[PDB]
Amino acid sequence: KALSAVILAAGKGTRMYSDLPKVLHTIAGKPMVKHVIDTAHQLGSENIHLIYGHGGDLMRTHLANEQVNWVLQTEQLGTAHAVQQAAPFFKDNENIVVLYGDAPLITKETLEKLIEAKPENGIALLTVNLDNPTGYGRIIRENGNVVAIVEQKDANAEQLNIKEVNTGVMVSDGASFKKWLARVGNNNAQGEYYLTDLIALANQDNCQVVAVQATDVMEVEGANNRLQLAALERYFQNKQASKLLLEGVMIYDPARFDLRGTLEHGKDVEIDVNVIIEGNVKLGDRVKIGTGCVLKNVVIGNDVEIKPYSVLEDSIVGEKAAIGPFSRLRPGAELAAETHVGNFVEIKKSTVGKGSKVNHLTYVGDSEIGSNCNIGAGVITCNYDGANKFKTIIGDDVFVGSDTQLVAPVKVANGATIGAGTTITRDVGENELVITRVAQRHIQGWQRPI
Amino acid sequence: KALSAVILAAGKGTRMYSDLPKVLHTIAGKPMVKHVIDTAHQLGSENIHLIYGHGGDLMRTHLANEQVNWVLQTEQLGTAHAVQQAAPFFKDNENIVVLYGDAPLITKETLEKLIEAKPENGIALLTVNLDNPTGYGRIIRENGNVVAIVEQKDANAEQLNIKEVNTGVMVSDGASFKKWLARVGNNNAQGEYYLTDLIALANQDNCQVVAVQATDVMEVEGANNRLQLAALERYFQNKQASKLLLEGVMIYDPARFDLRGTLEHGKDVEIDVNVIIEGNVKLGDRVKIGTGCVLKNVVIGNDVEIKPYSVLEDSIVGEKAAIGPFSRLRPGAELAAETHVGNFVEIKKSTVGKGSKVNHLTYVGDSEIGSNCNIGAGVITCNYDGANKFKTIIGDDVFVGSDTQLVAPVKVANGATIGAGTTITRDVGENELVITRVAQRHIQGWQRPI
Amino acid sequence: KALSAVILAAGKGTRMYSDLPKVLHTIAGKPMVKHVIDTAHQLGSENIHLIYGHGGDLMRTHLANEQVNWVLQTEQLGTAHAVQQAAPFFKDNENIVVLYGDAPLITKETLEKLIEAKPENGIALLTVNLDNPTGYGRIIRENGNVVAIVEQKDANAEQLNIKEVNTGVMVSDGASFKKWLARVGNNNAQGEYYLTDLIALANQDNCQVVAVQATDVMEVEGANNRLQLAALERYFQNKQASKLLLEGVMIYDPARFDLRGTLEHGKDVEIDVNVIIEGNVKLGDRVKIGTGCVLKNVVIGNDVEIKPYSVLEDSIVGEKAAIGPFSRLRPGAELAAETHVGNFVEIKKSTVGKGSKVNHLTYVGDSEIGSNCNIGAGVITCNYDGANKFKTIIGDDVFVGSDTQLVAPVKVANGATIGAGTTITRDVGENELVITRVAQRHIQGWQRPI
Ligand SMILES: COc1cc(C(=O)Nc2ccc(NC(=O)c3ccccn3)cc2)cc(-c2c[nH]c(=O)[nH]c2=O)c1
Ligand SMILES: COc1cc(C(=O)Nc2ccc(NC(=O)c3ccccn3)cc2)cc(-c2c[nH]c(=O)[nH]c2=O)c1
Ligand SMILES: COc1cc(C(=O)Nc2ccc(NC(=O)c3ccccn3)cc2)cc(-c2c[nH]c(=O)[nH]c2=O)c1
Ligand SMILES: [Mg+2]
Ligand SMILES: [Mg+2]
Repeated sequence: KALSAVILAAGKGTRMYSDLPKVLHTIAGKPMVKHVIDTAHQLGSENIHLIYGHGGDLMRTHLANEQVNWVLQTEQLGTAHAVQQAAPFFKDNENIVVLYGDAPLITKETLEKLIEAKPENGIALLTVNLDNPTGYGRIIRENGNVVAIVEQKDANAEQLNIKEVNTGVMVSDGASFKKWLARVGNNNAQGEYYLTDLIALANQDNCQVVAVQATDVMEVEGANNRLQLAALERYFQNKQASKLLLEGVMIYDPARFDLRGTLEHGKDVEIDVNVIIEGNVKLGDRVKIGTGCVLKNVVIGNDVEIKPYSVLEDSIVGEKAAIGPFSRLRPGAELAAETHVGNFVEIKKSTVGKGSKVNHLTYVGDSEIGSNCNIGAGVITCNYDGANKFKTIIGDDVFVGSDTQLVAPVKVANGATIGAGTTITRDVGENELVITRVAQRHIQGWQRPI
Repeated sequence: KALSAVILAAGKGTRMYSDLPKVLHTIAGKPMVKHVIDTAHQLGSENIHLIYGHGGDLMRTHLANEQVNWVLQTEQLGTAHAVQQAAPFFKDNENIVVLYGDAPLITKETLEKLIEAKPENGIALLTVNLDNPTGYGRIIRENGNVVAIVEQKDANAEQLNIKEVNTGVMVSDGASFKKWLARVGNNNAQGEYYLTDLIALANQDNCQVVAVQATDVMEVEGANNRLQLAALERYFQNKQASKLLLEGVMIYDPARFDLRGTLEHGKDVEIDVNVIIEGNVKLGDRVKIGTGCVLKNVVIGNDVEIKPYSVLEDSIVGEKAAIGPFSRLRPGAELAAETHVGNFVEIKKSTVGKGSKVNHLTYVGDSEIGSNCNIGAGVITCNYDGANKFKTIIGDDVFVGSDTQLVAPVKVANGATIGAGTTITRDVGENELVITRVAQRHIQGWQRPI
Repeated sequence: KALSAVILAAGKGTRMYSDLPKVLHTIAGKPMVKHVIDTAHQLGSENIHLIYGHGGDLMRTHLANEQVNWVLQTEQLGTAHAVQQAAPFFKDNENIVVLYGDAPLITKETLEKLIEAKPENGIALLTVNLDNPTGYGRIIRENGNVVAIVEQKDANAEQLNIKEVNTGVMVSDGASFKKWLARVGNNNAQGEYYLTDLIALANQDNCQVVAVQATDVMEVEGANNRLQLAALERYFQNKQASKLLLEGVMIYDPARFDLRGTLEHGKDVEIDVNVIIEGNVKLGDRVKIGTGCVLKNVVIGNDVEIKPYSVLEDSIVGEKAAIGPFSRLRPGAELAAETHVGNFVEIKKSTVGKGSKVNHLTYVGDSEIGSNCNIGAGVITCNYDGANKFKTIIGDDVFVGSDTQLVAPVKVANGATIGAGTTITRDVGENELVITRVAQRHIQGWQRPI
């Protein structure tokens, strides 16, 4: 049968001490709630009902593009009251999974096992074993089925030793949710309508409640502060790195590796310590990444070596190219195959042709460089004052001498040669040699003040 | 009643294999003994008696500014002999706390609980539970009070299983210290006068010895080598990062964060992995720090973003400024609000006015730059040979073309425009345009040697 | 008696998902098998028989210089079949130790204890205790001697609780290996000739099998995938850092330190977080290394400070020199005593004389710089097009003004002074002052387009 998801995300998150609502704080560069919405989407949810309240405006701006049904809960009357806000949109013959925006590491595989175990007209309750279950609702099984969730304050000596506890995550059909939520009361110390009470209501109706144990505790762990958030981040990062290592990526130290998006990789990829991968990154075969690199939204061809402390963003690098150390690729940098980018070099919105080298103390911006060019140390592409970034065009096999200024708009045709310390403001012809005529004063017997 | 502290710091620290005495090795950029002196100061100690011996000269130069009473112990005759060196300066009606220069993580909160529990004319002994208490003096309690500290070699089978052990940290009044220290003998295998013996002496006098358990084992842990020192450092760093995370600082990875001084922060501050904070650092609201940054004695206004691999020292940064990646702020760098400092840029002892940009491959030293200036790539402020760093003055709304040399002493007035590749040695007037007249040799049909 | 070693290294290593055979994947910059060959060499092995099969060509190219006897096993018929391939080369009266190319952390000290315990005409079997010994061959001792290795599938309830397990590492004389290997059968579920069977064969001959327990489990741990390889790497790195810390090296964080070769050090050396040491590195006394540095095949004299994010390779640095932050030393960089190399500076195959400073945005390549020179910001050594890296010679006490281009081949004699923004193509005489005569157009009342 069909499936829809409900995500609780109305929490203030007071203990984060932030202007952001609780669920917008990120895990691996992504808001906590976005992990949940994506997991719900990978399950095949027709609808994803997002229960929101605190920081409504911020939720809407940060999650504007999410395919969710925005359900405002004006008052936090309890988790059952929150689910009931979305209940008029539940299809009677569809399954509904209840998730929490601040417990983001819940897996598609655990939820699939939970949905699968759900008995007809009953509930599938997600449970977990804790070494210290103190404070949590103990799961009581009788004839294999969950008969009660016994709270810490109510449990007897024997029940206190039960390690299996309630996570709040559950699956039931829409009609059963509509029916039971209308029957939840708030007669307890907190005066709240608890979704927990649906287990007692199911048993009252002689409907079966089946327990499904989660793989890891960290999957159901919520973050109430930035310390807990950091623990979720380390667990998530270690999980991503282990999957990569088992896929054949040589990550020198999985404890000093960060993936904040997606990684597509070839075989024999080597990633040194303190590397950060952001957005959508694709590495070809035998790519080597040196210590301290940051790759954001990049495409790296086969056999590329990125030497230490290189920062690349919205760039493309061709096969056998050599980058770094200390290279900066800014958005629009397109390096063809067998290119060379060295230390203290900045490339921005420029194309660099096959075999070309830009190895030292250079700025290349809004330029087109052909194949087999030699861009000398200290070369800078610049503009006139009041200009609107006008473009530098360099053809094939051009030599640009050290410390030359290329003043855009300007073209340098194939095979041209530019001498060191030149100011290029006018177009250079095919095979034109341009050298600066220097005037110098020479004074003999100049005794230095030493 | 009043309080004074005694700190034992006469140890050679042979196993550190250093020319430094034991207590001068640092934890979080601060000598071990300095943590103890600061803790003693935060308690409200009138006097802090520093027992020193080994590396006396080095102790005096490294701790010249400390408000302590320098007490030389010429021979290490034991911990009781060391305390007795300071005993003539103990006030009879003041409390005395005994601390160790090589056990630096002892907290003010633990010591406050220790002082509070001290019975009149008695001792408050600091204790700790160990999973493996092997080698340590077992605490024997009878009617709630400490009757003996039983050494490993003397303990019976039942006593060997006692997990509560002696830390050496204790509080008593000055008159009781004077009285008991004069009664300590050295009749034992080591021939030393042990401060431990004061517990047996207190009981002999029918004075009460009360045990106070420490929060963590690491608080009372001593460092005898650099491996143990490193373990204290990791524990201390993790403790600082957790406090920050609970205060609302987003530290991406607390295991890759280092605070070596003090941090003052606003709300919604984000600190990426491998960031080092040194000296006195103040961050405004929503400051973002990219991976690999080093901030030493800096003030950062609200909404500043520091991009990866930026190194800042003795600098001030105004609100909404953008720094890095690969920026270097040296002492005296003052960036006004909404400024821009980019890759491979070095700023030293210079002021940079509101909205001004210095985005590439530039050195700015001993300069004053006004508001809304554009400092082109490759611009360098320099001096003549034999000069004494003479100062560059740039007014408001100045354009400085790429690869220009500003030869100090020199002034460039408001609205001036300097063309690329210029050598400025003479003052530039308000709205003066200065461009280089270039001479070039152009040779057609120059076939490159390829 | 004499000793020879046999190393099993014929494995495909399918779960690494690599084009490399299993044993060539590195630990601390060295192939797994190379650690084993080096350990075997430090024991005093006359011969090291390398059993190889999978990726034969790659094994031979990567280990071309190893003093081993290359033994091809065309089919993996079992570990006993592999050892038997080398058995015709075993001396009857020499000891033979059996090692595994994919279990690289085995120590010389453990193997020495194993050889020592070997009874005449018997076997010394290396064993280890596991908390969970599930799947491993349980060691059965009777009268102190190993009577059987009981496999998981065969063990009774009582035997399943035995924590002591077989590692596969063993020592026996050559004649006993020849005799027993010829008697190993393949009658088991896998149809393989197991070296394990030699224990049962030894007992059949009334020869004694003595168990020797390894120091750590990690010493005998094999790597079947890159995740396991990463765990071996972390254990190895932590082991190297602890030895260094106990030797007196101040490593700020041993969890963020990497040694991939050898380190020779003086006293009071300080190494900050995220430092990588590669090849053969020698540090003098009181060397300080800032965060993020990479030192490969370097020699660093006493009292040198390397400031953050500096990358050095095949270089020599004299005493009291100051390097970084953001410095790049490329192969052949030789810095004399009391030199200064600053941010965004690249030195390649050049000598830099005593007291000389190269502090900003500079490239120095194929140069000889004398003593007490001042190399201004933006200075670049370059060549003509079609040149073959021709060399720049700078004498003593030379001032080179900011943004000067030194066009090789060229000499600048003692005491010469070069003004800022100069192009040097011709030799400069002793005490010659060379300054650029500039031509400039000055336009008054130039209103900027703002
Ligand atoms: C952040 O938005 C919300 C979150 C939650 C919530 O209860 N989240 C949550 C649930 C369970 C766990 N689980 C664990 O941490 C756990 C469980 C078992 C073992 C170990 N750990 C964590 C977070 C409830 C409401 C919400 C409440 N009340 C209302 O009225 N409206 C709402 O939206 C809102
Ligand atoms: C470094 O200067 C000194 C230090 C100490 C000293 O004993 N320090 C110390 C004391 C206790 C601990 N505690 C633990 O490590 C511990 C305790 C319980 C559980 C776990 N860990 C550590 C260091 C004693 C003298 C000194 C000695 N003798 C003299 O004659 N003069 C002196 O100054 C000098
Ligand atoms: C990689 O090359 C090989 C390796 C091995 C091999 O068996 N290696 C190995 C042996 C023991 C362990 N030990 C553990 O992991 C361990 C043990 C006890 C406790 C904990 N861990 C690890 C690796 C065998 C052959 C090889 C096999 N068969 C053939 O026919 N030819 C060969 O070369 C080849
Ligand atoms: Mg320049
Ligand atoms: Mg120039």
